[PDB]
Amino acid sequence: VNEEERLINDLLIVNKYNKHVRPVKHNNEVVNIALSLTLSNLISLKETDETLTSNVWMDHAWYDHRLTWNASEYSDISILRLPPELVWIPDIVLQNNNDGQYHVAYFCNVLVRPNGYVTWLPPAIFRSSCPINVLYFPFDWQNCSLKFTALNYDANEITMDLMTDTIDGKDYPIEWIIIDPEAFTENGEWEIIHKPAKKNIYPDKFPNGTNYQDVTFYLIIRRKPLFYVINFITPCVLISFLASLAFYLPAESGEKMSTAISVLLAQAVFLLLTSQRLPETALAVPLIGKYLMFIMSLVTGVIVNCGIVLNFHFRTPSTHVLSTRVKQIFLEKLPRILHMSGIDSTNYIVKQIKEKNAYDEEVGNWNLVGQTIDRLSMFIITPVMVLGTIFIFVMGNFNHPPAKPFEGDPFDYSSDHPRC
Amino acid sequence: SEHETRLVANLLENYNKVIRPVEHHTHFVDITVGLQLIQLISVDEVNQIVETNVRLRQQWIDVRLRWNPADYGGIKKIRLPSDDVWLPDLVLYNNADGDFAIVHMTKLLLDYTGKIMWTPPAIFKSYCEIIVTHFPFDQQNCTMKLGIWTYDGTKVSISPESDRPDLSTFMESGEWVMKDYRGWKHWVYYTCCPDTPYLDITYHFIMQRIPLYFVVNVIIPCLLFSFLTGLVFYLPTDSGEKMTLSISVLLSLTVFLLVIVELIPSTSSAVPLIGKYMLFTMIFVISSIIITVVVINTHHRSPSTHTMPQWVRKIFIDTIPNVMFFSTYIAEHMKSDEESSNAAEEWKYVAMVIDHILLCVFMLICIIGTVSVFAGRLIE
Amino acid sequence: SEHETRLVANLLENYNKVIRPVEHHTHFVDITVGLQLIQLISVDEVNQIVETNVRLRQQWIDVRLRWNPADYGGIKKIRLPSDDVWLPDLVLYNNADGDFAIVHMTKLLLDYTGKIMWTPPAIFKSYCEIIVTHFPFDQQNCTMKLGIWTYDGTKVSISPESDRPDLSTFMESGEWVMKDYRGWKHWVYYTCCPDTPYLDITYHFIMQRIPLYFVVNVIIPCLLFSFLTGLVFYLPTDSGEKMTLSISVLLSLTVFLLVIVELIPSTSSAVPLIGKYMLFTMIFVISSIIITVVVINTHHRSPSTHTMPQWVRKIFIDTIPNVMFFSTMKRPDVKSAIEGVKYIAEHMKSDEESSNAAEEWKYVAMVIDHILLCVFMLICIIGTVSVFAGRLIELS
Amino acid sequence: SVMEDTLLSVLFETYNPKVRPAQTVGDKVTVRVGLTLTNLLILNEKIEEMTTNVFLNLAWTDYRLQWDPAAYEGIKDLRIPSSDVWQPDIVLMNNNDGSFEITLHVNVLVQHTGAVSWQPSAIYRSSCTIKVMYFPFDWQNCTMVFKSYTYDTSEVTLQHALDAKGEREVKEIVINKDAFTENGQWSIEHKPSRKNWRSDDPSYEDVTFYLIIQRKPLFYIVYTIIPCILISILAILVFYLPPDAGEKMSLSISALLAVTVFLLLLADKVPETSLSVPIIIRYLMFIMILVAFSVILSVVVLNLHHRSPNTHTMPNWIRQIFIETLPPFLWIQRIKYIAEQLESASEFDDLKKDWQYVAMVADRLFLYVFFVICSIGTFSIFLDASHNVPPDNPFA
Amino acid sequence: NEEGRLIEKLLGDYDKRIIPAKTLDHIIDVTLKLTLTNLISLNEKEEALTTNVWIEIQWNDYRLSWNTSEYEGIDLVRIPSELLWLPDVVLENNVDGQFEVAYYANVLVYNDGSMYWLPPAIYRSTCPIAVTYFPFDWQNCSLVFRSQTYNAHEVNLQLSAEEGEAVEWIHIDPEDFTENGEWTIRHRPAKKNYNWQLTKDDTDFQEIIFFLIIQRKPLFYIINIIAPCVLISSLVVLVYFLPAQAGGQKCTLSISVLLAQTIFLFLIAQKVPETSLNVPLIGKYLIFVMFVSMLIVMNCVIVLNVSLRTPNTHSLSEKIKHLFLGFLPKCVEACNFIAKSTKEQNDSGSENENWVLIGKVIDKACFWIALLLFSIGTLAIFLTGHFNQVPEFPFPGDPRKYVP
Repeated sequence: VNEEERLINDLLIVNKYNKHVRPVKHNNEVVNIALSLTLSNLISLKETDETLTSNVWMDHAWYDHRLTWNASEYSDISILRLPPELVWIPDIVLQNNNDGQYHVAYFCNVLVRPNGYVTWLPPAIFRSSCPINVLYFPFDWQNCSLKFTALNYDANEITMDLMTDTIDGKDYPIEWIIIDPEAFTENGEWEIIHKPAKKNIYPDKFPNGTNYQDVTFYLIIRRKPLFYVINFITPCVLISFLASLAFYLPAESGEKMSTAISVLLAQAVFLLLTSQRLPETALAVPLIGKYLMFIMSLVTGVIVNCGIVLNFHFRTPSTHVLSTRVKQIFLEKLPRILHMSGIDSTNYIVKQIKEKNAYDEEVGNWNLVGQTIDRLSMFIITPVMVLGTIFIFVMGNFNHPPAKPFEGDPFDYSSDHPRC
Repeated sequence: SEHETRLVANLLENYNKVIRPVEHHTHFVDITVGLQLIQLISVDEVNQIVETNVRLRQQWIDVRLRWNPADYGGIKKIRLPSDDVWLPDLVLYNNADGDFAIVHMTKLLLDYTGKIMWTPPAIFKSYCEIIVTHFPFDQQNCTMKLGIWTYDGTKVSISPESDRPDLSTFMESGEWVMKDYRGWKHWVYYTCCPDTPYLDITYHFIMQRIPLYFVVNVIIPCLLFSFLTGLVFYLPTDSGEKMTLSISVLLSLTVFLLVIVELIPSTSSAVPLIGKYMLFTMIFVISSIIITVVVINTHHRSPSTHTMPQWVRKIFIDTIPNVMFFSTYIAEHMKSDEESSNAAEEWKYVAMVIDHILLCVFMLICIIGTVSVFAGRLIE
Repeated sequence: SEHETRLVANLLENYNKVIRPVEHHTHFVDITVGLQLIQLISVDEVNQIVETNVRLRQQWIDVRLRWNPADYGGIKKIRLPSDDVWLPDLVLYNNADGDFAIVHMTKLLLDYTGKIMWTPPAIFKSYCEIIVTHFPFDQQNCTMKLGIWTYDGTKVSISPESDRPDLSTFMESGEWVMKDYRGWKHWVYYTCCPDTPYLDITYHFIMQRIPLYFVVNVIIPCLLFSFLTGLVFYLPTDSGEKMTLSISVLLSLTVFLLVIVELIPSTSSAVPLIGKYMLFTMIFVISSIIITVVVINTHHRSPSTHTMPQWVRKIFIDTIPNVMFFSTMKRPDVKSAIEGVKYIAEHMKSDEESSNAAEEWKYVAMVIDHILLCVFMLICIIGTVSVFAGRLIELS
Repeated sequence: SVMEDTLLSVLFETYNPKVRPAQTVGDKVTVRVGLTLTNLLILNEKIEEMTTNVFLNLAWTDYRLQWDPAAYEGIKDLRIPSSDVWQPDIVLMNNNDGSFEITLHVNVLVQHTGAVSWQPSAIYRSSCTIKVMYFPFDWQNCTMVFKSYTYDTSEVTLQHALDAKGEREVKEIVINKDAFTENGQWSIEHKPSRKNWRSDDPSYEDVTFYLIIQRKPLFYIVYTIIPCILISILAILVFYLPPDAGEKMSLSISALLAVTVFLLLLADKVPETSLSVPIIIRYLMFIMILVAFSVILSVVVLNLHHRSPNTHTMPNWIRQIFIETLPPFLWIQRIKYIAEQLESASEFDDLKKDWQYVAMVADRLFLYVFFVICSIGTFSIFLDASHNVPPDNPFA
Repeated sequence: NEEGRLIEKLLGDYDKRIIPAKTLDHIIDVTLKLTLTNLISLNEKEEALTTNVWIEIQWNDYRLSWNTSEYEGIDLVRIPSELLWLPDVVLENNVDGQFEVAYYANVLVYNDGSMYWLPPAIYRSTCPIAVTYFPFDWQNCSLVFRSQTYNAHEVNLQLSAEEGEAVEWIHIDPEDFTENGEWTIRHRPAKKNYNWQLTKDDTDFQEIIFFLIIQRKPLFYIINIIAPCVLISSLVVLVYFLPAQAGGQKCTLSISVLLAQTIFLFLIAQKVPETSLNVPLIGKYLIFVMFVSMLIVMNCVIVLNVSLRTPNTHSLSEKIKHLFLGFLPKCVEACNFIAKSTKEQNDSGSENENWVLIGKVIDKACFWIALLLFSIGTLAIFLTGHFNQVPEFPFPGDPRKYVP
């Protein structure tokens, strides 16, 4: 018959294998668990909930001296398969997760070698909580970490470790989220860059506690802003540049205010669009948000200036008098500095004609004042708008994650170059 | 039945569901895996997750579950709970937000020769890439990859039931069309262990999107806006409604951009075709408004300050109308007014001529842009 | 406690949780059922589901669990997991999207006389009719129908612990106020079995919605739009901003219609009061636009091509203007040179008379504008009062 | 055979985790309960609940879990699965969700003295009564009430958890310096704890952890306060435009449309509670009323500008006030019958310009009045929002 | 309590994994009877139907029977369903992975062995939406119950019979049933169905289908979208009475009505099914009114261009003027130059008056055409929906009514 049943009965039943007892000869010693993470695919990073949903295969390995046998004795059985419900497993738990999952999703069989070496690769869907650095949205990169801990045993009983591959000759620790180049599908609007892994110890706490050791797998994910550049960015900057042209419209055609105010309405619509796409954090205003505020205040200033120009255009001698200094400075400096381009009835009618002509000439002077202040405001505002938007978006575009995943560590965690 | 009660008592008396159902550990248990797609629940292009209602079909042989039918009153087949026997660890390698393996644990049929046939239902949220380039006239090739998680070749063998997944009971999706569906089996070897093949089966479906919804909800209003933005040029500049018309078309297009961002998938892998067309419409409206501002400023040119260039007068007033077919103290003060009015009228005539030229060119460019963006993929 | 371990082991030695806890099969177990409401989780008017957080209180007597306290060191009460003893299968008869029975299965107190006192928590998503007619000034009567599912009278008798549900520890809803809460016990007989009473207990609450949120968030902007609607008639037609004002207040009303659709529940059982008012405002604005188009058309009515009717003159020149006391209404070449001046004089006279007829049309347009402004303000006030006085008077 | 297996076999030969440890009948088990907040996930004000990642810190003494470590290989402590030992079900009573128990069920730690220590992890969704009066410039006072769901004060005694040094007693939510995620939106101010029994029911000992979280309003500022300020600036500017231009309505009513758009933006964030109006909503309504009054006064100014002698006669009182009183205080201070017709037209135009000057004076007066009103209202609202600071005393 | 020893005797040798069959080739009948309690919601966005149903399943397990004379007259015993064999009747056409019932109530074993299981359940069944008349539509979707494990050679699904006739409906209680408030049940038939392409050895050969013909109450849509949208779109015909005087704001009104229609397009797209087999009736009306609004805007542009022509810009030929004026029955030298200028400006004004008249005639004719087109289109589109009603028979070919 099958020898596996006899081997299982010998290992688990005859030998009184206690599932709840740590697999160690003496209570004083420690059990080393080497674990690794394999990112099957990055499902999503919902910034409105600050939730990173990912699918990861978690690889644990340890030594259970009770699960050992003489291979030659039991018909040369090399590998053995056992459900987790029958053997001791280390409950490595994702401590930081907004959803209360805390565990792998499958609990697949463990593989046991005759020398006691046990490996286990359960898959899991993890919804971890990582804060969103929204400073340079949408040209931003996020730093989301998965923190695994051993909350059932303290560091004096089990010590979590990074798995160490055996490269030609020596063994090198695996300090990265191993990702299959062939069977990995790149996520939309997110690309992984550094993906380091590190085991951390906190000396301020004591070994006889569950807070002493952690294993953290970090993900530095850069957002692809193509969707935002196509939909939110380009139309908004185009509408802004359109508002910048309200000065070129003559005051005679009564749409000077209408275009600017309708551009303001369009920017309000864009503000409504962009509000629904970010978390309500207050670390800093997002790049899109602060650019939107800048351009909205600039459009409001353009509206105020257009109102002032219109007020100056309809000044009349019956209501206002142009002072000598005002018309002097305007009509002398600004066009040059801006390179602009019976018989009693007859007597009465001629007098009225002359008075109307003088009134018309003063109205024309007011119109010229309006035109020249309009051109001055255009030359002051349009360069400001263009330079401001270019500076904002260039500063956003130049935002890249640092070449090294950690601050002072020069190692540049990567599967290409292992250490030790 | 008493016979079936006795039979089931005898079968599972010394049965160990942990042990693989093979007489010798060197041999492998051969499992035939088939899939039937009951319904395609949904496709999520943002997360690239396809939710499908499927039913697996595992057929294998357990030599420990063999009995003589004549010894139990002619019993040929019985139904056992799945948890009471050994089960293969089929796992959807493309899983995303869904259950990796079979979770419902439906009962299974058991012949008197050990031939177990198990047909459990499942909901697969497979993670297949979405090539959103010809959206909504796109075709998604989407796969689901099954295989044994813990065991491998020479321990368990996975073979397809047929070259094609079963689509007999497939409820029509209404939003996608199954162009072609196949299933392949792959052996993969590793240099670390070159005599232990790893077996898997990938079932792939070609889904052609029905574009009527996205057409009627996105493209048609975009067509209306792109047709109307080129219509402001037939409007005379004397009416003060030219800029109001242009900017109101712009505002309507902005609100419809809100609509499309509500509708279309928010993905950054590539620019969707309707996204490209919407950007084209935005550029068209912006250019139309800028040109309208230029035309209005030309119309309101004061001859007292501006002397019309000789080349402008010559080229426009001479060439262009000949190519068209439907367009043409008190005394001294009055003469000056008449001369200024005549020069301003010449300015207005130039504005009208350039307005008609721009109307014609913008109608032509609207036709070309509408044709160019869509006709590339519409040729099928 | 070793005494308590011995007692628990002794009680559950021969105990079948399947079997009803009665001395003889003919008798019935009399569970006294009380319900205490901790908070009102939500009220969804679209699906007509009221989600409440409640705690049940079942008291019954299990004669199989009686023991002598003096025989176990004086133990008077113990705590046992509910999964170890028989429990009555109380089910919410009007459940919707929620659990039909208790699923938490907390521990239960047990006296030495066999009195089980079980107080498990629950979230009840009761299905009760939502009468959305006076929304947001509505009063919803909502019930929860607990019943013993498999058993019946003379087998399992349910009884109400108190005349009213316990609301002592009730948390204030912040959106509803419990006007009156009661619980009734119904016997139902079916003609097939005339001596087999079926028992149930229905707890009903009368909840009065607090309208401050909906009033401020919806009705006030509707009031503003309705008020600004009539204002278009005080704007003179000489300005070209009449139609822009009317259509722009219409656009603002449309955006606020988006807001209203977002806020108020979407249901088709009846037209809510707030929906009636929104439709009234929409029709008011539409009629204002129609009327202002009419007045614009009669403002620009050409004098030459439209002879002034006599009846409109008599009505809108002296009769109506004198009525409005509050307003400010008014109530070779040598001979050619001389001929040319006569020609321009005749031209001026003709233009002056044409302008006089035009301003007659303007005056008629302004008179009807004032009349329509007054009638529009009055109709706005009376419409608001009529739509919102049906309940406010009743709620007094 | 590791002696830990033998120790476990000895401890649980007759151990029953269904009875509380009372060495003598009538003895109360003292349980110390504390909290360790690892991450304050969210405070959803739409449903008025808070989701927090916590570590409950329980410590009691089970006299049955005692052994001599010298009799074994110096096994001072042991790790037992939680389900194999007795445990007081210290649950969160004020949970908005239906879940009472913990989520993780980590192993319990047992010393040879019997001091069982348990640190399970949980994702708790506790109901928090949102004081929505100053939203978003508000400080919320959320609470988490932990107690044994079944054991009353005559069976268990609740205490505060001791520190790492056993000398002192911790009266606060222990926040781990590392492995703690600071919430972006909320800031902790006080995190005390108190055992708060109620007088009416003697057996209601329970431990309550308070969180005084102050909101950082930067998001709501940048998305609603500044746009409303710009709209207010536009509404004030409306009265600087000349009536002849013809864009007073095109500006004011479009500002109203923008206010409606901002209201639509805010419709999805403000809490759905009708106890009071959020200060942000009050500011939005104040701006909307101001824009409506700007529209009304611009309509009045336009009507005054187009008034004509052949349509209106200037009254004595207006001609007095708006000519001889306000301008001082507002810094304005201004061939045969052809001649006869020109003179008559000149007089008519003079009176028309008098009407226009009255309109201009009224426009300037309204400009100043609305500037003052808007500035005062905005300053008062912002002052009230700023003065809302959580008290230094937590009232623990 | 005699129920104690009765239960102990019944379940002493009871195996819940064995289908009860007195002998080989014994098909046990399983009679079903649905009872709708609350039609929760038809979600057209995901084409799901959430319902609450009490499903009565009656069968006959011969193992659980007793001689009632031996015991003290007990003949009806309640046993938890977790301890007994069940027919495993599940809802096959569920959107989510929920097949079994939601409560697992006790079963009422009788003296003869009959069983009367009555589980309440909450089902999200699939419901393909016919969007061709939305929102004036009626949906015809069903609940399909079948044995998940046993086939037609082991069990026999069939509709129950109360008083000698089969109950072929859903049996909605007349008194204790509140209407869904958006949907009204018009027909509720039930029938046993075969596939006829599967052999009766397969479990899917037989099924029991309960249909639910429901009609949506369009009151919410009519009162919040359709009526406001119709009122807004009715304003495009006023544009023909506004003057073409450069201040009448014709194109402003037309284009702003178009903007409002775009806002309503957002509103409808927020709550319209995404099936894409047909375009909804409300979507057809929206497309129609936006196309007629585009035509109105084009017409306004043409009228403004025709009525604002000058002799220097556009020459007025005799043919056009004749057509549009026939088919509408529906110091001495200083003064001389002054007179000449006055005459020439008067002539220019008189010439522009002709173009103004042409614009007026076009305005009136196009007003009549546009009003006719808009009224006919609106009436037809919103009358087709009104006349789309549930067929008077649950099944077209069957003369039966399927009503108790």
